[PDB]
Amino acid sequence: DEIDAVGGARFDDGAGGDNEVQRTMLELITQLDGFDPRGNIKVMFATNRPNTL
Amino acid sequence: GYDRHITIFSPEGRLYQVEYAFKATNQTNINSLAVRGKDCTVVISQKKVPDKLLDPTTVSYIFCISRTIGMVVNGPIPDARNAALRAKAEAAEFRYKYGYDMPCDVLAKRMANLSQIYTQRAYMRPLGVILTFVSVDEELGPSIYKTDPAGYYVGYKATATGPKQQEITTNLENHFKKSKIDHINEESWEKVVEFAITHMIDALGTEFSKNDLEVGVATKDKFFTLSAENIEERLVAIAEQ
Amino acid sequence: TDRYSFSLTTFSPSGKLGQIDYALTAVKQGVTSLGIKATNGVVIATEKKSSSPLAMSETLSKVSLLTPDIGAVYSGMGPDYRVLVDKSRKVAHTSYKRIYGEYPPTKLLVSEVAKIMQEATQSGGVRPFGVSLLIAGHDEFNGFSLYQVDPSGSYFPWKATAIGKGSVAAKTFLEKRWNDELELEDAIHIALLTLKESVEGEFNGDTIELAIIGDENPDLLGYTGIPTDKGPRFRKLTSQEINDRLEAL
Amino acid sequence: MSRDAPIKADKDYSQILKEEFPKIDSLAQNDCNSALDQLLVLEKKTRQASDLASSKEVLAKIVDLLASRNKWDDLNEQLTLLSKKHGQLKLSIQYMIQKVMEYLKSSKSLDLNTRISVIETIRVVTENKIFVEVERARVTKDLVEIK
Amino acid sequence: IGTGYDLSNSVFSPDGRNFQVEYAVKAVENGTTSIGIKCNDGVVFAVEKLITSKLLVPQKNVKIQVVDRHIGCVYSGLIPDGRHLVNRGREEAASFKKLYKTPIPIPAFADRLGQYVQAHTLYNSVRPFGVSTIFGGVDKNGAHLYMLEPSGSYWGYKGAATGKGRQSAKAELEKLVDHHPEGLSAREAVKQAAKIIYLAHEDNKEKDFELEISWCSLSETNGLHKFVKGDLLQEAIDFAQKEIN
Amino acid sequence: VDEKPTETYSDVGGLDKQIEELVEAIVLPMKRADKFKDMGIRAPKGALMYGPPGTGKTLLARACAAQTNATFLKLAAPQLVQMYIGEGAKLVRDAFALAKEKAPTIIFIDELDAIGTKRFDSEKSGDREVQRTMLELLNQLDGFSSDDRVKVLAATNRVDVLDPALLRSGRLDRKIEFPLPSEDSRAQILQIHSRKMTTDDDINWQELARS
Amino acid sequence: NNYDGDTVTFSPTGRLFQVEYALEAIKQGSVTVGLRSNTHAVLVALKRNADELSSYQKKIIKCDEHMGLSLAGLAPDARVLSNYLRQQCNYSSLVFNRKLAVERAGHLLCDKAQKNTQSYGGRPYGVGLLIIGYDKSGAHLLEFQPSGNVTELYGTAIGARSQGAKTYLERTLDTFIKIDGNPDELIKAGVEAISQSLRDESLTVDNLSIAIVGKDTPFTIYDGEAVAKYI
Amino acid sequence: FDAQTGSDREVQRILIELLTQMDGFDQSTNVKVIMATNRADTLDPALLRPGRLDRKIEFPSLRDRRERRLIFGTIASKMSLAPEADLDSLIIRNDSLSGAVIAAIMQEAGLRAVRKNRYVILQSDLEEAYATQVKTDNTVDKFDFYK
Amino acid sequence: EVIELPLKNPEIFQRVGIKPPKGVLLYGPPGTGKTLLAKAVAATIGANFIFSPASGIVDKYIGESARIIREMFAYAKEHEPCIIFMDEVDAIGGRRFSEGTSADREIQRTLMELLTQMDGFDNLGQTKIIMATNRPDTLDPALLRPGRLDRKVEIPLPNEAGRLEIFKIHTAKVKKTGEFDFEAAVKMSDGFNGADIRNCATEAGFFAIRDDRDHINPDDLMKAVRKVAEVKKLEGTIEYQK
Ligand SMILES: Nc1ncnc2c1ncn2[C@@H]1O[C@H](COP(=O)(O)OP(=O)(O)OP(=O)(O)O)[C@@H](O)[C@H]1O
Ligand SMILES: Nc1ncnc2c1ncn2[C@@H]1O[C@H](COP(=O)(O)OP(=O)(O)OP(=O)(O)O)[C@@H](O)[C@H]1O
Ligand SMILES: [Mg+2]
Ligand SMILES: [Mg+2]
Repeated sequence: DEIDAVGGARFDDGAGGDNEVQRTMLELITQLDGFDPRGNIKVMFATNRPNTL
Repeated sequence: GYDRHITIFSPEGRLYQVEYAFKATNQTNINSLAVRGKDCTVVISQKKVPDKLLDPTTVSYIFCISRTIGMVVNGPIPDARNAALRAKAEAAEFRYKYGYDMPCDVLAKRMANLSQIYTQRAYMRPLGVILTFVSVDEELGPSIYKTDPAGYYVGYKATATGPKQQEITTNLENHFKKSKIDHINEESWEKVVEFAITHMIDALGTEFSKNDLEVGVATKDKFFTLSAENIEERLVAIAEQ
Repeated sequence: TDRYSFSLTTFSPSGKLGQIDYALTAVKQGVTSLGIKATNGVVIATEKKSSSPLAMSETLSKVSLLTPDIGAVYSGMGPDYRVLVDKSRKVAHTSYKRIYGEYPPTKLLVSEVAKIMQEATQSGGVRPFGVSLLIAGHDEFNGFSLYQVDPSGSYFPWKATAIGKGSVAAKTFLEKRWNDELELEDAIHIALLTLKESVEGEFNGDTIELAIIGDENPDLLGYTGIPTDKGPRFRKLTSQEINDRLEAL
Repeated sequence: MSRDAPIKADKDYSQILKEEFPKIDSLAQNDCNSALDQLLVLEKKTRQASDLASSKEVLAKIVDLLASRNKWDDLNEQLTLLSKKHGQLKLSIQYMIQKVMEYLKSSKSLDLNTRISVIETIRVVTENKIFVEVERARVTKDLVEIK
Repeated sequence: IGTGYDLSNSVFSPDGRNFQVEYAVKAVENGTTSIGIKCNDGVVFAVEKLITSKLLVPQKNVKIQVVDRHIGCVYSGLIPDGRHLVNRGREEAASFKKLYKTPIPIPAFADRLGQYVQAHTLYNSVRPFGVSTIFGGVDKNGAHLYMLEPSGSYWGYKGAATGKGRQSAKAELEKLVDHHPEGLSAREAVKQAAKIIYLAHEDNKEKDFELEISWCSLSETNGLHKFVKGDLLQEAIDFAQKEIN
Repeated sequence: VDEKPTETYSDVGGLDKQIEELVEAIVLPMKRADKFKDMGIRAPKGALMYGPPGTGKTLLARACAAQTNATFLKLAAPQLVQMYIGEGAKLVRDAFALAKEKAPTIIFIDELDAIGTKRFDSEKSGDREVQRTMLELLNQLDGFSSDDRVKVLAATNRVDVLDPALLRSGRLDRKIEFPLPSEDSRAQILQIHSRKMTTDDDINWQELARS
Repeated sequence: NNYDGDTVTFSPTGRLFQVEYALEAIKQGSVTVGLRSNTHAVLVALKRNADELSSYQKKIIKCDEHMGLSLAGLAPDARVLSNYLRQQCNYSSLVFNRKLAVERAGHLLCDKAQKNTQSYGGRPYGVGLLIIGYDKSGAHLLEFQPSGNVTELYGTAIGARSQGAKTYLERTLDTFIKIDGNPDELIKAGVEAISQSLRDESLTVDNLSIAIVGKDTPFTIYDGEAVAKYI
Repeated sequence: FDAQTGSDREVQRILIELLTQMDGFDQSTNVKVIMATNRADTLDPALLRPGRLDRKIEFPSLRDRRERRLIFGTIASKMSLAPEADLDSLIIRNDSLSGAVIAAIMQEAGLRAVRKNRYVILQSDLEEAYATQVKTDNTVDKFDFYK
Repeated sequence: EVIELPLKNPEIFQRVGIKPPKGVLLYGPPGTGKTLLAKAVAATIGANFIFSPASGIVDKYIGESARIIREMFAYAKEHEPCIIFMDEVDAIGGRRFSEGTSADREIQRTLMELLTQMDGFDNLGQTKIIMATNRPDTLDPALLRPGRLDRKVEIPLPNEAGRLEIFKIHTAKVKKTGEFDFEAAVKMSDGFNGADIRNCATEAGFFAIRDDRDHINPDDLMKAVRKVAEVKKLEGTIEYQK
């Protein structure tokens, strides 16, 4: 549910970087295709903005 | 969020947009060293030519803007030709409306104003080039004026440009301290070409062959560029020094 | 093309005009300059500054003549001064030397260059100029007068003031040393003394550009024999002449 | 310094110049500066071995100069000039210069000449502190003896 | 660092670079191979023109357009954008022809286009061109050959190349200039343009192609730009087959 | 590795040139390790695969696993980052230490934006947890460690955002670009998925490729 | 992402996206099929009503006394460019007494669409025309892409399900070029071409709009009961 | 303090423990803890209130010209200097230069002397060496359009 | 001047009456050989050579991480002369922060020790530290500080001379037909660094796997220089140094 949090598009900014938000997002991505077949797991995303994704 | 994206001021009083131009100038890696002789001005510069397939005659960074005014360009070559075109054009116009050939002093201030306006627009990109205008004037003698993307300029006893120019500035400064005379002296222009080439070989810690040099000298009532054939006769003249 | 017809000076939300505020930061970054108003002259003063010693100071200018009776000296950005000096000479001829045939009074010319200021605190595609000028002069009915034209576009008449990075310390020195009779020669001793405490680099008659708006010199007139006209009142001091008055501290 | 061309050959070339040494001697009589040019033109070769080989010849002319009583000045100026350019190596020259000092001793020149000559030689090794240092104390004790 | 720096082009990025214009070199990267061999007596342009379907009409599309009577202009990248750059230089050239009544020099013409592409990079309101051109011809001062980058950069050339197969082309033109560093014939150079289009077709060996060749030469064409057609074009074709065998 | 499903090179449909460029840098220095020693050149230290998402850079690695039959150390770049101080770094050194043993090796890293970039210097925060685990990655690619029996296969769909020290030929020698399918290659793709479900021969593959 | 808002902003993929977007206006559009022989060109368009009470919208605009164009995009966009083509066809008859070449008319069209896509505050024109005509080198079929790009083909389509139409043309490719002088046969070969771009909509005497131009036939639009022989 | 990690909790305990017993150390013959930090915006103000740390010493990275000449002068008396060198040419160049950078500068000049093979530090060495370890141009570098 | 000499003779430094230098900071754009330069001098000098990644001395454990670092110098003193070599000191020599997290504040505890270990009241005899960094700009101001580290060697991109030398070092080793193309290649290869050169030899060599030639053509060299050049420019340029 609601991945406006943890879904921000990756950018470089020189303040600190978007590192904490994207750390979580990139973990996710790799386990939605594996480097091996994933099991029976259907995933529902629900968002208010598909533009922050 | 928009203060470093058009040429308006920042909370600091600085213009970062204007500043980025100064960080674009030194990305071409082309050095220049320019000294005022006794009755000439000599400017020597590198001519990097990367690939085999470039025709080397065409690669240049010495532009003839008048009979008396040459202009030596450090920074990207698109910005170079647009500053060069605007210069030739203004030189013609001056001749037209005032009846004598344009003196350098005036071209220096004229390209400066155009630089100034370019940082007080919002739709004009400041040209990122440092141009050095070398001349021999009949009222103010041999001069060097260096303009820059902001719109400041000052005269020079000598000046250098490029990313290794901190080094070149050091050699020339020592030279004019020790001697205690503001300009280099030697009567013949040919030999100011020799002194000038030594100071680039010492400073950069590199030797130069004929295709790596491209030399412009403004003497009296004429600007020429030395052919690469004639530049070797100078490279030999350093072997007897 | 041009589509920039919207002002980039806009009201800030707790009040004030943000660009003009910022631009005044850029004034206080630059060199230090001062002016002292006597009873028979005004002196103006500035320090030269270069990239290296390889620059010449001889061809450099920072004090300019706008009319022979009215000079200017700035503290702030070099580029902005350079164009704004030229626009000042231009409006001074075009709007009083073609209309009333002569150079304009100091009050009037000041008022025109504040309106040049004003039309880059406004209009599209422009930011404020980043200088503050002293425009000192002499007219025939308001006497010697010193003004400060600023990035806001206001003017203030002054009797002695300073602008630039050492402005805060300079004016306190000048508040306590001011007096209601000064001669122009006595004015000079104040201005040099103050400008010596704001320099920490080298001090010479070649690195302090000093100008007087004294009294009339017919040796700069260029000609003799019309007694109706009286030569440049403006007179920039050569390096040799300044150096004696430096020793005189 | 070092080069991959004038190792063996140029050592043999200095041996050719030595058969041409009497021509150089005869030329030295007419103008000393004319004779001197050939030995200097040889010392423009970078290589330690050939450097040692060449300079013998320069010291051999420096006996001619020392023999004459108005040519003794010339060698002082030359050695000034040798330090100042670069020499051609900084190993070579410092040894050769001692041989000059040696010659100063055994020449038995006018007292007037000897005094000036030792001052000109010491002026050169004033700021320096390598091999030179040891030498310097060796000619200064001898200069101090005259005074 | 600040966010921005890619939405316009009269921004500079914090490293003094562009964007759009750096992005514009990638628009040019998807283009068709196009080479130019500078021979002593003129220029030979040759261009791979893909037959992308079997429904195209063969030998009725061209990407080699003549400007005046003696300057060929040949482009790769965005093809509509590329015709507009040639179109500007037909107006510019025509203006020159009226004012001074001589065919515009190759160094004069180079100067005229160059400014034009540079001018579009100075505003935030005009899109920088995403084409690279190779153009040259024969004028009174000899033959010259120019490549004009999308950045508004151009230089002299002895061989130039653009598109996808620019990697193989650049490498194959070094060889031809080391065979003949003392110059080569314009008759001959037709056949070499053929050979270096077929070796550069190996990034693009998925499909099939029509080779179009043109030349402007002083000694066979009298210094007027014409198309290589008829029997001569089929000899060059047969040449290329035998080489790639 | 526990054997990742064989795709062969009939399920890496199209993109021939990339398979060619990849096997030269990774598969030949294993098998033909003798021929480069003879040529006196050194083998790569790695390949980088970059392009737009969905072009089967992850596919090509999965293939490569099945084909070389050596130890393939699967790695996901946010797994490496660890909240205990420098235990993220312990993970770098051990994984690579492990690769010395099980040699010859291939480490396949998925993502590289979780070892992020090096540009932070501002007083307020920074994240210097990310930087440290990245700078440890570079010290294993250096000359004192093994690199002649450890290849690193790196795959990412951003390449701009990266710091230059991961980059340069000699940390990641190869810079392989993946484009999107050509007209003919789209056709090749469609026909290799369709073997898994039912078809009829009315289906003209060509029409679909054009679309 | 943020690259899609304007017509000036490249784009990391070498593209500009907005022109890409305008090319999808052609895809959501209805089909028209062109095919030509060596003597007659045919545009076979399928007209589209909204509802039952609705009329059908003209898809073939006669542009001149020897030119006709057909839209497959925005109806307002098609009206702008059609005037511009008439204007330049009439400026050629007036000044040089010359029937405007078909090959030249694709280049005139070309540059009107480029100059609004390079400019700020403009847009691309999201309509593709198939332009037939018979000039001095014979029959021509031009496909105008909203990209600005002009290509000359022996038979093409644009629309929705259009690919299915290119295939009918692709098979029947070596046949139709060789039938000349017999406009009956080309027309039928083009009706069958556009029928493989159906999906329960059919063709009738109010769907099918044919127009031809010949060597021996000036520009004729058949509609009504004049497309009732040629289903 | 984050005040949830053990690393931080252990420093919390130390910081209270030092501070408490600093008050215990009161009214003793001992002079309380002297402590230094090159930073000063990072310190808790609980130390910096009266009755703990009392005397706050300031050290500038600015020096006036009379006070500058003295630092170069003591370090240079420990080394050897040519009678052909002077230290008043050295201090005008900078308007801002902290006392340790003077030390390193003096080192550089004497390091350079080993290269040239010099006992003394001649002013030539000294000047070249001076310009090395200066740097720090980022507002005068190419940014003279603020003056 | 710093590393060989006071080991051999500190009598030289004593003449002048000046202290011997200790502490070298090497900084450069990547692939300039800064790690390489130190690796080479470790086998030559013949003192004990501690090799230390700066990012493997930081533990989880609370100030164990500092315990290691003190020992490292205490080992050094006892094996003197010795050399401590730290690679990539951006890791624990970072900027000051003190608005970070717990992880970054940990770094302050190890850095603060290492700063005092270098100069305190404890003096170092012949213990010499060569640190290497990819940017001197994001190192701590207290570390960087003049006198903390002494000689500040810039490692530049190889000059017009240097390029030829580097190309020759990697090409002598290979089998080849005889390559006289360096006269072209150095000219072409401007804006490169040492690592990319070393890669051009490898790249030329991969064209010869395709030709099945057991010698690298000088033709293969022209291609290599281009293959390296294009990819490099595109994907990101390299750092600039203050
Ligand atoms: N060229 C291809 N041939 C066959 N299948 C392909 C091809 N490209 C991609 N695929 C299929 O598409 C699927 C999804 O793509 P995959 O996740 O592998 O892509 P990637 O570009 O490495 O991505 P990311 O950077 O987003 O992790 C693959 O698992 C594979 O089945
Ligand atoms: N200065 C040089 N002269 C000769 N070879 C060099 C030079 N610089 C680099 N090379 C070659 O390139 C190789 C790779 O460079 P290396 O990994 O040592 O670089 P670095 O600049 O220390 O790296 P990093 O930035 O990752 O710490 C060397 O092992 C050597 O073969
Ligand atoms: Mg992923
Ligand atoms: Mg390292």
